[PDB]
Amino acid sequence: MEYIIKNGFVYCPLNGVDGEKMDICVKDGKIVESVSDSAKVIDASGKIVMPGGVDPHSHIAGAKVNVGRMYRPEDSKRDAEKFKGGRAGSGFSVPSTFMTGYRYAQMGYTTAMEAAMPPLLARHTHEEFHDTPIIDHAAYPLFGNNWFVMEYLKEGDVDACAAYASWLLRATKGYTIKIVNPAGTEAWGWGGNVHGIYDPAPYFDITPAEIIKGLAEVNEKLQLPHSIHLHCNDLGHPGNYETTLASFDVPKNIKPNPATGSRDTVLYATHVQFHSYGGTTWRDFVSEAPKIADYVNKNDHIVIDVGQITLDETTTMTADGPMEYDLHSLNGLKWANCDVELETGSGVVPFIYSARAPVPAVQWAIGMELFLLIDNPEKVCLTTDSPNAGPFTRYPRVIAWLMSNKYRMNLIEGELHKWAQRKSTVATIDREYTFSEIAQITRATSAKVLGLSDTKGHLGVGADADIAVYDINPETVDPSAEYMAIEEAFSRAACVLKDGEIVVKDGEVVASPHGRTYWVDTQVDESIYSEVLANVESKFKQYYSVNFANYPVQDDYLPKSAPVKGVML
Amino acid sequence: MEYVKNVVCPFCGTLCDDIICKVEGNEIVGTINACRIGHSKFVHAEGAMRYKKPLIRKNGEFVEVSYDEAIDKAAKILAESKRPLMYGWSCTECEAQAVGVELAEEAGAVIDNTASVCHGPSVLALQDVGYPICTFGEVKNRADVVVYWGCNPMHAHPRHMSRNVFARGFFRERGRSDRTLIVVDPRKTDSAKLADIHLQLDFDRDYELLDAMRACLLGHEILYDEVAGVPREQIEEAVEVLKNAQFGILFFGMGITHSRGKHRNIDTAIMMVQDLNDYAKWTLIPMRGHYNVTGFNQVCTWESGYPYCVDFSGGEPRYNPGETGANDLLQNREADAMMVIASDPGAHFPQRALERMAEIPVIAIEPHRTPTTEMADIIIPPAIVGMEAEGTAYRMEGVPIRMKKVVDSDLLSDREILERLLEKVREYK
Amino acid sequence: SEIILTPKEQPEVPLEAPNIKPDVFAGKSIEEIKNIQIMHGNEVVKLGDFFEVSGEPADAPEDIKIIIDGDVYNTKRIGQEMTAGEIIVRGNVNMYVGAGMKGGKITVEGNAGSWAGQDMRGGEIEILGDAGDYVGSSYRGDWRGMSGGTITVHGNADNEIGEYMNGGKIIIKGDVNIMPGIHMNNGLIIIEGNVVARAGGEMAGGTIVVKGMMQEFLAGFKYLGVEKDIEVDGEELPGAFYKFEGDHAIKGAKGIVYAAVGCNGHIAP
Amino acid sequence: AIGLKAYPELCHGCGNCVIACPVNALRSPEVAGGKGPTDDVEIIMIVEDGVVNIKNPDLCGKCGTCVESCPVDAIRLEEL
Amino acid sequence: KDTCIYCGMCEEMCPVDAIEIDHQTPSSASPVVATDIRVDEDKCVHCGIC
Amino acid sequence: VDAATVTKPFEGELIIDQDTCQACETCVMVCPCNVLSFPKPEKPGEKTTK
Amino acid sequence: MRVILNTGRTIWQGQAIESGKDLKMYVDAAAIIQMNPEMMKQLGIAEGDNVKVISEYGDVVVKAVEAKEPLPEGMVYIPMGPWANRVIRPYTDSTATPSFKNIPVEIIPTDEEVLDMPTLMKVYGK
Ligand SMILES: Nc1nc2c(c(=O)[nH]1)N[C@H]1C(S)=C(S)[C@@H](COP(=O)(O)OP(=O)(O)OC[C@H]3O[C@@H](n4cnc5c(=O)[nH]c(N)nc54)[C@H](O)[C@@H]3O)O[C@H]1N2
Ligand SMILES: Nc1nc2c(c(=O)[nH]1)N[C@H]1C(S)=C(S)[C@@H](COP(=O)(O)OP(=O)(O)OC[C@H]3O[C@@H](n4cnc5c(=O)[nH]c(N)nc54)[C@H](O)[C@@H]3O)O[C@H]1N2
Ligand code: SF4
Ligand code: SF4
Ligand code: SF4
Ligand code: SF4
Ligand code: SF4
Ligand code: SF4
Ligand SMILES: [K+]
Ligand SMILES: [Mg+2]
Ligand SMILES: [Mg+2]
Ligand SMILES: [Mg+2]
Ligand SMILES: [S]
Ligand SMILES: [W+6]
Ligand SMILES: [Zn+2]
Ligand SMILES: [Zn+2]
Repeated sequence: MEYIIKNGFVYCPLNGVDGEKMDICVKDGKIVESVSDSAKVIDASGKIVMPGGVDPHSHIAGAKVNVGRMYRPEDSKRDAEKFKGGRAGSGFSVPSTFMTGYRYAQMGYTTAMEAAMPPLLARHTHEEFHDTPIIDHAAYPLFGNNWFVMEYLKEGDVDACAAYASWLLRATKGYTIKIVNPAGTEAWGWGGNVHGIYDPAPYFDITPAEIIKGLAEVNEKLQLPHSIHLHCNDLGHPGNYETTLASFDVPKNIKPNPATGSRDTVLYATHVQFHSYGGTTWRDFVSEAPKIADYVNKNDHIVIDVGQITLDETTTMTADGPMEYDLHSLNGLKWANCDVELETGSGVVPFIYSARAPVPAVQWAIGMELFLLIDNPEKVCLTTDSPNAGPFTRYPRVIAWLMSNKYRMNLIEGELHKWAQRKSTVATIDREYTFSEIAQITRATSAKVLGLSDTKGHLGVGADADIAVYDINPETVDPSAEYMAIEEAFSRAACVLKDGEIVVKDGEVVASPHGRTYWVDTQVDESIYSEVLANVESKFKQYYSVNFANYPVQDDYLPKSAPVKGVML
Repeated sequence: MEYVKNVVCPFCGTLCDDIICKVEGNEIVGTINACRIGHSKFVHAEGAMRYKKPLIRKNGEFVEVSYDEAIDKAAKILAESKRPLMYGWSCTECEAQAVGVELAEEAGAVIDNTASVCHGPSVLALQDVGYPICTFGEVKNRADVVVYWGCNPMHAHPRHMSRNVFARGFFRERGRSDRTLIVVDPRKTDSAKLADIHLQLDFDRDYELLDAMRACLLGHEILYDEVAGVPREQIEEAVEVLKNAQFGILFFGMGITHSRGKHRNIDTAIMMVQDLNDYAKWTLIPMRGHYNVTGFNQVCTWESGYPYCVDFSGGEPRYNPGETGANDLLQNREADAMMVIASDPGAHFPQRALERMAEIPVIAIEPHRTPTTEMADIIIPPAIVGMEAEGTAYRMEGVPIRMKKVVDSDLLSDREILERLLEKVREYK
Repeated sequence: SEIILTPKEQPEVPLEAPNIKPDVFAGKSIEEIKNIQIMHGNEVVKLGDFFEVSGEPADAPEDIKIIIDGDVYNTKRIGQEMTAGEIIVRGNVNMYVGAGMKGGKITVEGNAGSWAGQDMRGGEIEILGDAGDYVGSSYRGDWRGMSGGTITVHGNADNEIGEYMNGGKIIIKGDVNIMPGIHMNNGLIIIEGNVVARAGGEMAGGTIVVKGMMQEFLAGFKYLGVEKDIEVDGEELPGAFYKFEGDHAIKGAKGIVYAAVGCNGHIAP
Repeated sequence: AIGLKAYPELCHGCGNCVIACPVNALRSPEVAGGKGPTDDVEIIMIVEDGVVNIKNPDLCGKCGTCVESCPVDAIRLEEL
Repeated sequence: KDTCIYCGMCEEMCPVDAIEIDHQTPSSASPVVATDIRVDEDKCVHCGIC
Repeated sequence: VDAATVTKPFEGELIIDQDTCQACETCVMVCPCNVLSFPKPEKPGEKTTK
Repeated sequence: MRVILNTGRTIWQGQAIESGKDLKMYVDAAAIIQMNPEMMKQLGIAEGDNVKVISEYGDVVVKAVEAKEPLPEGMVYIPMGPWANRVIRPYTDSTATPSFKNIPVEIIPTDEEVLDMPTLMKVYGK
């Protein structure tokens, strides 16, 4: 087909466009030089044109997500929907798969990544992906508590660990090396945890620091498009900012070597809000977000996403088993758990972030500090660790908060507990993000760090025709005083194109194509690879509960496979 | 005689994936490693009816038709119903189950699986209090206390103990000798015969017994000197065994889902397991029955948001076990048509439900002759999953394993039948 | 202002009619009331397809009195989330009568199905016959249940009445089966008849009074002694009661169970 | 002449005996771990066609472990 | 509990059964006839017989 | 109190191949002298002599 | 005699359902009632004798059989199937799950015959 988007104010930070009236030309799914004048014209006049949104960190497909769906029928009853032409669905904080895809598209998102996939449960993730419409996607296999990973790194055998990763990435059709509470979830297999990056789990005798550094070497030896994706030890603990700063330094002398894309950072640290806590207990608790922001500003090896508190009743779901039990022990609410043999753990607990409550008030402020005190938006991504800190449907509200210090002050001086002012600096910060900087943290930074900025996160020629048009006129609209207009216009996009096909018109879904599954294809020395694959199968016969032949994901589960090349022989 | 190894067994929720099939001339004639039940499903027993072709009853005698005519009659029934019930699902693969949900939306149906006569009570329990589980390999490699509460694995999950208890694991290299085995059952089952501790409690008193165990666990004296026929001192000793575990697993089954209290028996079992984790690592696993009952609940949940007893009558999905369950719609005479796929409610529902199935149109996607096919008005024989057709199944603790097609069949698969049926139901509206 | 709904033959496929409540009738003529949406299975139908309608309208819900002059044993959700006015049912009802109501009064002169007064916030429900399970309960998964209002069953009820209760008052003048007050956090339940078993199971707070016999009780309750002539939430009950605190399977539990001394001697330790 | 003896008509094919057997375990890591052998290995017995089936009785040391792991007396050590 | 040789005479002679001993059959891995001894000071009436 | 004295008929040595042992417990049950046993790990994740 | 009826799985009923509900194998394995030897004495029956089972919810005829898995006093066991589901409690207590286990029933000897599978289903007047 052919499309041309006319007279829209274009915001594309990867190509230096900062709200310039400019036409975008689309053909057969790509953005092109121009088109014949029989092209269908989309009048974006008086409206903002951005690339399709790219979510680097969401919990949307797989076992832990579906437990949250299953064991919260009351979350479904709060928010059940059925619109003509669409599938039925429900779930306010943990939406069903069709609903998940619909709601990402409505707010202009075309690509979102599943953040924590247990390898033995990979078929489950991909099956939900198939029932997730529109968005392209990928899943992050978990490595930070894997028995092969711990055994190989403790043997000093980084090369063998790299071959195992190559096999696992291919066998699970995964995309990044995700690290969640290294060693601590293995320790939770006995009802324990680790504390700090120098505290090993039982038997395996390898510290979190060694896991982080070993896995960052693997990542770059395999030339993966993304970096290691790190969820630090000691999540949610007063005084954990010291653990977090030490975790950031572990791999910073390793040089990034991606074979595909333009990633120039070796560490991606996710939902850093939960890792920026000062004090020693909940009673002397304070925000240490300025120290974290200062580190991010002064260092050029790291990208972060925030994990902003939306101040809702939501659901927590992480591969951080012991943390979730600790949460259940605090609020008393229903607790799910799943220790996965040889691989990982997980847990699910509802949680209510009331603005009137002191700690959630500070936590809200900590995320705002991280957004506003980090000077260069090229290092930060907008997230809520969906749904841990809030559902992704709240991203437009986070945007509005960042573009309007009046919106923030309304909350701070009204509902917000006074600890937001007493234990944080959010109230002294009057910075407001610009439409360009918003575009940067919702599309460009994530696309680049993920290694997909060739085709995603930008409107330049050669990209995929993933386009969003929002009904905002930047020459007319005041984002500071009209913050509610911003939130609503970013929640219901005027028009969204997915690979050159219109899928949303005026906030409503009009087409549901299946998206692509990106995964990482890597090649490793045949001799090493054979040696590892012999040891792996031998361990399956002894210790796994399934036969080796049945473990890898069959091609039936990737109807629309999109391999991305890492290292090649 | 081709040997097919690494076959996944399509019977029980243990979902053994190490079956070896003896294939002699596009037919399965024997197995290796499969238990006596598993072997029975893989192998045809002489004299048993296997439906070659579709059927429709006219005068109490069935008449052979084509797939198209039988699917057309079936789609006609569903499309003009005002409260159609689509029940079963647990013995077919997940793609067929997913078409079923889209069909249930189109038809405005109630879609429900066998959970509503099985671990549905466990589903209701876990929605209220949570779900602390692990996978089989963790039990195998870590567990030193194993508990079978109200289940009889020797008879219903025959290889479950050998795979999880006698098995030697990384931190349990002595196998059976490294594990304390507890069975809780009013009967001296063949499972209880292997146990180190058999709590032969009074029937229908588990809830009372677990109330005493929980209260003793939290440091409270037990009011009565005998609970559920178990002496006070023996209850305190049992609780001490659980507190001293390095890794405990609680397997449980129909003894507490079917007995007095139902979902509240599971409720209180779950909360004890949760609270045990302040003293010892503890988890539970429900002994899911059919090899892919867990799969239907997975699929339904992720597509609609709810696991079973899902009503699409209003467009939005709505959920109320006790109203929108299969036995509720039949016993209250709400349903005016029943579609049965991969299940035998004729054999396995109570008489009050059977009384309603006799009054309404009944459609059966069934390969064999059952009590359900006796109550049926249309019969549609499919290809059997894990023998003649492939697709995903979910083990009892959520592990997805792809069933395998061992032999060829001229018959249609469940997924194919439903896809054509769906298309015709759309039409008839 | 009285508005009469006279049922035609009830269908085997039940009706759902949450729009039968003063809040919806207010401001509408008799004819507009006839065009009101109700569900008939997977079909939306008009109220007039199953009810004759007569009477005088009114602008305000406080002033409307709906009279269902017949048996609607197969009609669900009558009075759901009503806030004012009155409904009188001269016959039986199906499930969810008064579910989530905030005010007004509902009288069922016959029997009511399960989930009568589920998630009640305020108002009165009076059932002159029997009720099913889950009188005054919560919804699946939600740990926040009924928080106000009063329900009265003059006959018997069944299982899990008062499930996850968090306020309000339930009175059963007859007998109940098992597990009244399961997971109760707050409120008051009075059972003037008997209980088969599991009164107060896993309760964390609130008060349960049984004036008849509990056949079985629970080892997790501590015995506190005997109190005579007690008054709970404006309800006075003469005579002596055994007093129990629990359910101490739950952490921090403060629930109270009172059981008449006459019929429960076997329950004392 | 005490030796192994099966009663396949009493057997559930549950596999307890195959796994418990130290001879089987020594020879097959899969058996040792509670799995039926998939690799071709020569062990004392397996479950075949749904029932225990002695294959290499010459390897049996008549220790009685398998016997004590069966609750239905489907495998015994006795005079032959 | 170090000096204690677990003869069990206190446990027999306690008039109110306040002393409990965790008896066991020895093994080469646990070569002791008992693993613990305890006094329930809620029951003890301090007669000094033990 | 070193009150029991014993002398044995034979002198010798016991040798165990831990990796060949499959822990079927036969020898443990057979030993008339209680020499052999299956130690329990003191801590989760701790391994013992088979 | 008033007994408690428990129902559930047996390995033989499992083998029978996967061979065929139409085979005699299924009647022999699921149209039975397992009883303790001592209960059969007090009632004057032996293995193979047929038993009339009456409950509040229906009636059925099953063949008596000595239980190899011993039962507590006062309990009998009928394997899951259409014969067992003639007499167990249907009501779900608003959970959707019928009460399949532990149901008060009356048992008496009978010279009446055990109905096979197609014949038993005729009682529902299809
Ligand atoms: N009295 C009593 N009654 C009970 C129970 C009890 O304990 N006691 N338990 C209850 C429980 S827990 C359950 S789940 C039910 C049993 O639930 P059911 O589902 O009724 O059990 P089955 O008889 O195995 O039914 C499976 C049917 O599907 C057919 N089938 C096999 N493979 C396929 C396939 O690939 N495709 C299709 N379309 N069909 C296939 C089989 O031939 C068989 O007839 O019984 C319930 N009823
Ligand atoms: N042979 C065979 N195997 C099967 C099936 C089959 O039909 N046949 N179907 C499969 C299915 S669908 C399922 S759900 C599983 C079910 O497998 P199980 O959960 O083992 O089901 P049951 O054998 O019905 O009941 C188990 C035990 O509960 C005990 N019980 C009864 N009442 C009480 C009580 O009050 N308290 C306690 N603690 N125990 C009680 C019974 O004595 C019985 O031994 O089996 C699966 N496997
Ligand atoms: S256990 Fe269940 S699964 Fe494994 S074989 Fe026996 S029957 Fe098939
Ligand atoms: S023998 Fe006893 S144990 Fe070995 S299989 Fe047959 S039953 Fe299971
Ligand atoms: S006796 Fe000892 S050896 Fe012979 S089989 Fe049974 S177990 Fe293996
Ligand atoms: S203490 Fe009691 S047991 Fe220990 S030695 Fe003195 S007396 Fe014997
Ligand atoms: S003092 Fe008297 S009572 Fe207290 S323990 Fe010693 S003996 Fe028993
Ligand atoms: S246990 Fe004793 S007998 Fe059994 S194998 Fe090890 S050594 Fe041989
Ligand atoms: K067969
Ligand atoms: Mg949900
Ligand atoms: Mg683990
Ligand atoms: Mg609830
Ligand atoms: S099941
Ligand atoms: W089942
Ligand atoms: Zn995380
Ligand atoms: Zn995350």
